Amino acid sequence: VQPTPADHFTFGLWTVGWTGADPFGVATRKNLDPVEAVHKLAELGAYGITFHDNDLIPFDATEAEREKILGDFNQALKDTGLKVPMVTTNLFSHPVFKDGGFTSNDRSIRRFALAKVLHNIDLAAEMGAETFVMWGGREGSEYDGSKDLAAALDRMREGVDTAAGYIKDKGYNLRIALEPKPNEPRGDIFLPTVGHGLAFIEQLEHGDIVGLNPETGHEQMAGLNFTHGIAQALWAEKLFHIDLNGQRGIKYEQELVFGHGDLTSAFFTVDLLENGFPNGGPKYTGPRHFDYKPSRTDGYDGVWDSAKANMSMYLLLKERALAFRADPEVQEAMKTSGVFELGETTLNAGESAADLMNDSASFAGFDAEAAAERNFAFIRLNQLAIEHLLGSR
Amino acid sequence: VQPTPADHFTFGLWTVGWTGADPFGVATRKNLDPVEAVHKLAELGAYGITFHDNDLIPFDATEAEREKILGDFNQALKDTGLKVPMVTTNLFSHPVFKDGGFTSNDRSIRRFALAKVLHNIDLAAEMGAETFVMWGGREGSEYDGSKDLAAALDRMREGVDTAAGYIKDKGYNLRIALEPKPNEPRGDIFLPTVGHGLAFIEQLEHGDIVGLNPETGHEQMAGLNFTHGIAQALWAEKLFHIDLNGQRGIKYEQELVFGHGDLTSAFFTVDLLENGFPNGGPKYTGPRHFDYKPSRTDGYDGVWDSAKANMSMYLLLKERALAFRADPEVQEAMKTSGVFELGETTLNAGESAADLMNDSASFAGFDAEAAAERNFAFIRLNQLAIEHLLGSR
Amino acid sequence: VQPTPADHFTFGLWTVGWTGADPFGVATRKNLDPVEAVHKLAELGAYGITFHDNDLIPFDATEAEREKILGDFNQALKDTGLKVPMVTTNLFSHPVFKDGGFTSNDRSIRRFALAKVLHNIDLAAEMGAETFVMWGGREGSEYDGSKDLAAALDRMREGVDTAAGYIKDKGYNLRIALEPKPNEPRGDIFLPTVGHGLAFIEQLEHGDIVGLNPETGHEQMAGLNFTHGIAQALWAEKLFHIDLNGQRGIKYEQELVFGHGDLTSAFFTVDLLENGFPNGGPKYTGPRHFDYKPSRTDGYDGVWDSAKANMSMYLLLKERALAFRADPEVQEAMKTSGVFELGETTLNAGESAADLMNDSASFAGFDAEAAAERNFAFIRLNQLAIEHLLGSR
Amino acid sequence: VQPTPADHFTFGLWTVGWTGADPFGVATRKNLDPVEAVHKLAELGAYGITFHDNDLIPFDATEAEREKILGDFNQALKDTGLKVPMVTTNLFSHPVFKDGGFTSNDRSIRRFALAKVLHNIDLAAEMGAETFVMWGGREGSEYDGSKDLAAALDRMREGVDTAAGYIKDKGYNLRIALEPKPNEPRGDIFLPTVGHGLAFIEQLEHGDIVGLNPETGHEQMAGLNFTHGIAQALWAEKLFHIDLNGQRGIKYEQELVFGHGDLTSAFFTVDLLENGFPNGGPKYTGPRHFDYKPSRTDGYDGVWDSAKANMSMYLLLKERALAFRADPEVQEAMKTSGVFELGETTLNAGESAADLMNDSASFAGFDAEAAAERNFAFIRLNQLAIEHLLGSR
Ligand SMILES: OC[C@@H](O)[C@H](O)[C@@H](O)CO
Ligand SMILES: OC[C@@H](O)[C@H](O)[C@@H](O)CO
Ligand SMILES: OC[C@H](O)C(O)[C@@H](O)CO
Ligand SMILES: OC[C@H](O)C(O)[C@@H](O)CO
Ligand SMILES: [Al+3]
Ligand SMILES: [Al+3]
Ligand SMILES: [Al+3]
Ligand SMILES: [Al+3]
Ligand SMILES: [Al+3]
Ligand SMILES: [Al+3]
Ligand SMILES: [Al+3]
Ligand SMILES: [Al+3]
Repeated sequence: VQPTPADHFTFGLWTVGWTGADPFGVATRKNLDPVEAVHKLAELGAYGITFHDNDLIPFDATEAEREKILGDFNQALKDTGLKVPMVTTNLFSHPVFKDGGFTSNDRSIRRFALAKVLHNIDLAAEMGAETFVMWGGREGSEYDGSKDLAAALDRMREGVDTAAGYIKDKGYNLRIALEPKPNEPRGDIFLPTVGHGLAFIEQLEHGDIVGLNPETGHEQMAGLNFTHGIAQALWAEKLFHIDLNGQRGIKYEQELVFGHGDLTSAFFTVDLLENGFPNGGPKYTGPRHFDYKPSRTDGYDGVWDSAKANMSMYLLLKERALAFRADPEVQEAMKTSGVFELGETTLNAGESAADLMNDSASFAGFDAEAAAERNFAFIRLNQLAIEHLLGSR
Repeated sequence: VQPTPADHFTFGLWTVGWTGADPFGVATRKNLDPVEAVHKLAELGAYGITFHDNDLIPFDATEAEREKILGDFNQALKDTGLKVPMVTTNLFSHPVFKDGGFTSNDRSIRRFALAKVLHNIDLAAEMGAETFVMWGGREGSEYDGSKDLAAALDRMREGVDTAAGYIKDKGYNLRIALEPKPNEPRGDIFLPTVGHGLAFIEQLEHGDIVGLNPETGHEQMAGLNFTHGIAQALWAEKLFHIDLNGQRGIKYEQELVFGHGDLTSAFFTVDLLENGFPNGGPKYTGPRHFDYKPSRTDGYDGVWDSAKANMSMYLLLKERALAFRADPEVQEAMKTSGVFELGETTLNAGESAADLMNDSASFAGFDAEAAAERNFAFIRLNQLAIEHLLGSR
Repeated sequence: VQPTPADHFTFGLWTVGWTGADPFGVATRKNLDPVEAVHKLAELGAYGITFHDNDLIPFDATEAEREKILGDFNQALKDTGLKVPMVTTNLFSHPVFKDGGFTSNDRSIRRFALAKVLHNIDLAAEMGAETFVMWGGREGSEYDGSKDLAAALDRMREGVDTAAGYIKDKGYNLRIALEPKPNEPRGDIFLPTVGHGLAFIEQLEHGDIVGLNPETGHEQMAGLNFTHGIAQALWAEKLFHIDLNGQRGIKYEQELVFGHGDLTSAFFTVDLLENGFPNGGPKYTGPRHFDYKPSRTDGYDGVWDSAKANMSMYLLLKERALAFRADPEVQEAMKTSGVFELGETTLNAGESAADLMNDSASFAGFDAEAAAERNFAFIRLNQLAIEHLLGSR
Repeated sequence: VQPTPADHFTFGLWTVGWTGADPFGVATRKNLDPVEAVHKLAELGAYGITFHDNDLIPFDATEAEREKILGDFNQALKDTGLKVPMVTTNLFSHPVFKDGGFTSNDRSIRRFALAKVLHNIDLAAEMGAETFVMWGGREGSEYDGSKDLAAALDRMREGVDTAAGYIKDKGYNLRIALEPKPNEPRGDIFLPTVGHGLAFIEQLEHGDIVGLNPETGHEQMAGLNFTHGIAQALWAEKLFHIDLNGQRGIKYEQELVFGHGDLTSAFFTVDLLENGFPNGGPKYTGPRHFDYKPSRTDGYDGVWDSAKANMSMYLLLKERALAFRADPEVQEAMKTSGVFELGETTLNAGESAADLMNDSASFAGFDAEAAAERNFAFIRLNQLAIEHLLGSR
């Protein structure tokens, strides 16, 4: 399997650009030149690149520095043909953000964080980005009494709605995508999971242009099922973007290569992305963005290898997912388990609650005993799924 | 601390009625008479009782049996003065529900589960219940390919948005409240957490009368912060009911006495329930319902002791929560940490995104370095919180 | 892949015999005749069968009942040719064991539990079993103050170091193997993991004949790495037996089909079992025992399918594990990562601590900077591993 | 409660010296002068201080720098009167240790790591330390195939035994204490828990002087019960040292103030440390060492406050633990639950397995039914425990 930009694979400048500094150690790799990264990724078959405002332009950059960086970067893009489908703001690294940006207890910091975002929205617009991601890594708490939970959600809404209103006023072809995370760095991050993110969006005045940007590792740190999460986001029509990576359990965020964490889950995630829902429905058209980090034990060759690995893993899983669903045995297995039967409405055409209630066959004279004897055969269906993933059947 | 019905403490018939049967053993206690339970609870200071349709009337009960049970039960209620603030349906114990009720792949089972619910709504109405809870214990899967995730959410919506319409047509003073859980008896249960529940509610046609019924142990099984969860539910004005209990980690549902799991979390949960939000806002008025199980190692005396314990724990935590907030030192500590400052809007009165952007003091000439030096003193605030909980002040 | 008794696959009578009763529901299947089970398993290609004393002979069985059961069972074994490599006692189902067997606070219960075990040792001897497993499911606590932790470990030692002495005195060709578990049905079970089990064994007087019987799902419920666990058990030469199954996260014991939980982990577990250690060392010769439960949603066909699935999964993973190591590219990748280099002793032949200390090249004049530049290429090695698992090479 | 050196509270130079740099951000505080730290801690009531070799002397320090640092430090110690009960080596921060020290696949790195340790042993000896801690943070893997698990345990044993042999040859009054940790930084760290540590110690040639140094947060990251862990370590007589801190769940290591994580667990941990075991047994005499980090949101005042908090928390919990056990009601509650009964040997004086087997009253004619009716009253005992912790009874 050889990737092409058609596949729409994208990488964050910070993924391959990660030098290795972690909680208990220093960087293990030298810095990666943004122009070099753009050229290497292009060479690898990537479709686009993403970045935080500060991945490209340093926090303390002067106008001449900002100008030369952007200049070089834009020339690199024009040469390679790489796209910039998504941009995001860094509201977590600088010490000023120690208590968050949008929900920092300090008001001047909140104003600064929002202004930083508004400016980044202009850059994204110039970059031609289609999605503006927001990952509130610092919005949370270690202690329960450090925040007025209601106020926090208000300040969060204020920032997001202000940003969204700005996009609307400027007429930018942009959409904001929130990225939930349970914990880390924060002990408890606000809007910890996909569901909390979706619900929050319903309280926004400009919710029409705000969606989600779920992450495999993020939902898994909460012990939840990622495929199920994105499925609900797709169902709600809020799956604006997606971050793919690997996580091996409820622990610190590993951000491994996609498919290097929960393999079977990864297989089913791609199945959903590529095949959509069995009884029909919407499909995700956005970019297949990888948000991982090359393990600090490896050198630059390993870095480029991990970039390839992400795309290979996806392409391999994809083949198996398509063959999986194409298998006639899988089709009959699906029928037997009632997969398509679930697609049938419970109530009959034009039937009301009262009608159902007074339908003896459905309740009073219903044989729940015989009904309970149905063999759903869910285990066999799963065995066929796994065999396809292994490349047996 | 001695509880009174004024406190509005309620218990499920199934809590104290649990005989001890678990996954690896049989029941360790005898059959708790529902009339005896009503009398004992009344005696203990409880305000009301709750139950699954089958806790009271057996699945295979004949009309004469149903009539004598309800008759005795109603007389018990009239004597004791106990209220029945909430009722719920049992869509998990009978083998027919092995693949769920509302989202069972089998259509006839879905119809039966819904009819069972519609009938239970009439009973709740007669019982004078105010809330109708729904815990989709069996709605989920062990394998990812067993369900069409979109269809499942459709069938789920159909059921609720079937039930809710019925309530409206009948003119019942009832509100549906969903009881989210990450997993068990299922591997992955649909709408695993508060957030997923809130978001789901936004896709309903009759969402105006559907809310949540969060549980301490349920959110904790996902490793999430319960206080934060209910806070978001309160903020969204969807906190219709609440199940209080104890959970000691991410494992099977222990359903311990409230305060017997995460103590500090429990303290802050009550703080929120009693004190509400620091900068003002809504407060929970519903019943303080305990949904636990007396450990199978204990006999009936232990059962009645655990019932008392729940109320004692709450009343003890309550005193400490009130004293906590009443402490002048805690007030100044809250000021220093910026708890009230968070209650201030980021933007100024009538200020726009553009104004903020072009405010040099807020961005261009902003001193993020000096700003970063603020000592939020979150640790000291937490120490004062804990000292109050310990009765040290 | 078609299994044969040569593979030495064994199943517990209770695995396929599980009727579906779980914490929140009743049994979904009928009574599996032990003779039928023996015949079906034989037919499936199983090498042997295992069982709890009560799986075969009921707790309240009379002599005539015991005699007819054993009689029929032995005839079934003689016909099929199935072996009984392992037997275990049921010290968890009966209400008398609500607070454990060996560590129950009640002394008469401890004596009864031990006597029950001593008798079961005679049966195992007659069955020709080689391993006597012990899963202290009820040995633990929900509350910290319920037990004197030192005394508990003493009573635990007394029981084993009572049983082991008995085996020795009788001259039985048996070895005890402990089945560690973090929790359930208990909140906290004594000797929660492989390590605690191994350490405990070192305090026993008859530790020479006591080992471990690790379980995939058990170690995973603690979030630990199973392959790493058995590796340490193998290293310590205490891997007497093994229970294989699937677990999808830190939650209740799912006991899924082997390979139906953490797929990549399963692959590496088999790799270790079949290939052993790269630089040489001991290998596990015992039976490949499956300790799972056919999901309650499925009927008897599903039951027999799950039995096949376990063996298929193992055989499929096995092929991929052998091919994995046989791959020349994998061999060079292993060399580059230093897999064999780790097999080299740190100190030189006859070198002492003092010599090392005063070796400038190793410390004083050591270039830790250049040394830090080594590309271990651990990511690429993992990619090759996964590609083999997927049947991509 | 006001702490004094009599209490034997110790802090690591790196605890209060932590500037705030974490995975997703930079340091938030200025550097703490080691001499200032020694003076402040003395002032606070601390008994001693601990440090990694590099906390005090930088990796790239020249002889003159090393000499002036140690000189100033020793004068500070002599002035304040602070002791240095424990010293440890830093085998995780420098990039050379990216794949571990003792178990690094690279042999020259293993030799360097061991030499670094041997030299640190001399320093500890000069510092008058009594315990030499070893926390193998980098010894592990992200991928299963990166290491030969047997070889890894061999290299680990080689380093520890070489170090221990050195101590013996030099005649140093030192004892090595291993510090297990599940994961982080490493995805999977070797000897992840107390049990694995204890078991490993039994394979060592110089195990007589090697013990454990458990950490609250470390065992909790594995979801295990800390009190139970140290209890087994005490029982095995391997509790050489202890690291106290707070952890709120299975996630990244928070290293909060002791008592700021799991409160009830903390209470029972101190209960064990202070009260020992109910039926008698050994007690921990070592230092009460705090290994935490002042939250990066706080300034230096917060730092000093957190130092006080640790000692206050312990002293507060201590009072409640003593009063708890002193309470006559608690004594009778303990009797009823059988806490002291567990201290009774199962077998009678001079009784054998055979005697027990043939004791009808203990098996054949044993009434397991009546026996099963005992009310252990474990819930009430826990309620009394919690009430003491809250300061009610
Ligand atoms: O976890 C079990 C659930 O909480 C139920 O008992 C609900 O209270 C109502 O169905
Ligand atoms: O988790 C349940 C345990 O694994 C048992 O079933 C053992 O196999 C033997 O008692
Ligand atoms: O700005 C958010 C980025 O996409 C990531 O670095 C986060 O997901 C970290 O988890
Ligand atoms: O050298 C080990 C120290 O005691 C700590 O910093 C570790 O526990 C980190 O978890
Ligand atoms: Al991301
Ligand atoms: Al991320
Ligand atoms: Al409930
Ligand atoms: Al519940
Ligand atoms: Al088992
Ligand atoms: Al098991
Ligand atoms: Al430490
Ligand atoms: Al630590």
